[PDB]
Amino acid sequence: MYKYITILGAAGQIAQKLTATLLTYTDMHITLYGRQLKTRIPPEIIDHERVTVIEGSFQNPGKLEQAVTNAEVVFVGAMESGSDMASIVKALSRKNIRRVIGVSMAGLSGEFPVALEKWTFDNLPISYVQGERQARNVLRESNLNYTILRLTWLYNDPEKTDYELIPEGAQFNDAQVSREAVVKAIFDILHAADETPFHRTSIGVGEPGTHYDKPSF
Ligand SMILES: [Cl-]
Ligand SMILES: [Cl-]
Repeated sequence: MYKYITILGAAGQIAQKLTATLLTYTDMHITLYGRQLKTRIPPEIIDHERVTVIEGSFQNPGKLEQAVTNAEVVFVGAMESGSDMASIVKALSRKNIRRVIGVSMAGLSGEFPVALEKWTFDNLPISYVQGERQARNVLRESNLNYTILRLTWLYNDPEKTDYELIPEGAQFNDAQVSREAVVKAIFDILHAADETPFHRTSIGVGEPGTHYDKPSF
């Protein structure tokens, strides 16, 4: 049971959907951190008593530390940069924050089958992939109680909420997953009475039955 969550990268699509879900279905107090949030996130999200908005970048240690002070859990919406992750890990360290859920990309560990892997890496900038590797590495090298969610290709569909969790090392065959399904998985992890399965683990999140060579239309 967590009451106070800080969402880093709060303007991202999954982060905004998570925020709405937490406001609608929990009594959690939410702190949103990111650039220009009061302008980038809509009113139905930030105009709630249980929402606190703090504007700043990951290169703003003062504001970042403010945002995570007394957080019981921290959600990192984007693990795109080694430097940014190091700043995040340092801020958490200084504020004695232990629990972190972060979103990364599936495929970095060679877990996709051949066709899906080739399509994936021909459709992402190299710099994006490299930054994701570095961010992952920084978090894994920390002493945080982290859960990394390795997401396959994202799309939006309110009717598609099914997910499965793919353990580290297992072949990851799902070519897509909806952002709504990922949000349900995050919600479910936040509500896990026994956190053991998520303690310093890296878990794939995919839509069951999407064993394709590339994501669908
Ligand atoms: Cl953001
Ligand atoms: Cl997203």
